[PDB]
Amino acid sequence: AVPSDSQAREKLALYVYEYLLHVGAQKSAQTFLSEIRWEKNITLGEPPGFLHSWWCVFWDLYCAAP
Amino acid sequence: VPSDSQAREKLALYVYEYLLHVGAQKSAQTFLSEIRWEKNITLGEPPGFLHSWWCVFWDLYC
Amino acid sequence: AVPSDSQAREKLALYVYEYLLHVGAQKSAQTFLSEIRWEKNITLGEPPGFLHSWWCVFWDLYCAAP
Amino acid sequence: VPSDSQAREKLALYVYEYLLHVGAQKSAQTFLSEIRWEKNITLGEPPGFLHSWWCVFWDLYC
Repeated sequence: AVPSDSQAREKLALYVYEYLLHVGAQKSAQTFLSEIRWEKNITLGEPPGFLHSWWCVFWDLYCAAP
Repeated sequence: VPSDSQAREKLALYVYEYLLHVGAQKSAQTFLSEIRWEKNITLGEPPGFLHSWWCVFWDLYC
Repeated sequence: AVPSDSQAREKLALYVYEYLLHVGAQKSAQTFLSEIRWEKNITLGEPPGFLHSWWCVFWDLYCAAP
Repeated sequence: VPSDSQAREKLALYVYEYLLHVGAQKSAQTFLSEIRWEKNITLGEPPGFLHSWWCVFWDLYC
């Protein structure tokens, strides 16, 4: 009843929306906001977007191994 | 190490999964069309790889 | 001449200091601040500390593989 | 997956490395004494594993 990861989920949606726009999937991005009933501001940062930047590092660490 | 190409492809795959699991199928299907995804589409259990790892990292930096 | 990762390095030092205190290495923590000529505030959060928390996740991802 | 024990031990090892590379040898040596580190001590090139990965992640969340 009291979300834990609320901020994280909101932000993931924001940054997925940004990602979709940035990869040229505008219709997908628009439909995404509709489907999830987005009610917040959309403030997009300087590209590259957060998700792509994050993914670059994440994927590097995921592929790395001891 | 991982190639830029591989990283990009995997991100698209995992975003597709995310969109399905968050309940945005129309968006997910449109996404594959807009990026001209031709390869095999597979996914796993909800909410998905991206969601799972995103949230654990987000929590740290809060 | 114009640092890039300045904040990151400052914060790493802060959180290493916290880690050292938390693992019972008080003398190490004290000597650390002396050796690096620390001139900033020391504001410690609720334990567990940031570095241990971060490491838990980082190490999980490092050990994971495709 | 990785055990809590393994994670803790590796963190200590990499903090030791960090302390050496940042120029805090007295702190590093004291650290090993305070945690009663008995095992093999090894390290690599500066600034070290912890520094390297810390900074790349920190930059993301800035």
